[PDB]
Amino acid sequence: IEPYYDTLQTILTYLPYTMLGSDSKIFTFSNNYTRLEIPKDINNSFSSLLREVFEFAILYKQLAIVVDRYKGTLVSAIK
Amino acid sequence: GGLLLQVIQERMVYYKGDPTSLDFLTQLFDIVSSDYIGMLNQWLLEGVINDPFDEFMIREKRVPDSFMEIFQSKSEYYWNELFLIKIDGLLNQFQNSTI
Repeated sequence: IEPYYDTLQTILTYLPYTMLGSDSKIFTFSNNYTRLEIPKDINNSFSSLLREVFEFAILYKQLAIVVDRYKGTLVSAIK
Repeated sequence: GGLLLQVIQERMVYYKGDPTSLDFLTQLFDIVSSDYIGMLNQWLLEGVINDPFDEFMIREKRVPDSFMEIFQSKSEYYWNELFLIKIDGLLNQFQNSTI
């Protein structure tokens, strides 16, 4: 199928850095880490699958932002 | 000087709900304060001030040599004026007139 199917193992090379909520050469965050742009040269199927995988990355980034921001600011003991 | 205890106590308010951070801050406060407790214990058990850094709150002051003969006669002013309480270094526990 290789000759008849074109798409960018290379994804798995740069995927761990994106999963940990960090910028990547092929995946870039924007708008205060609220959206992630899937590049060109990722055909329909792979993009549709990644949209499910990238849910973890964005959610974890949001949680990390919250933890880093409210680490020692809140006064209430419960929070 | 003695302002460190105020900084730690101020710092400790924000981490009052965090177990590990509160444990570390409490341990640090306990070990750091031990010298101050030594001064207070000697003062209340033997009536002697020891450390010459003027850290302790109960400031005993030396009479000048020029007035030694005067103060020896009027010992009332020696024992009522040359012992003072340094208000800057007091903790909130001692921030009470009767204590």
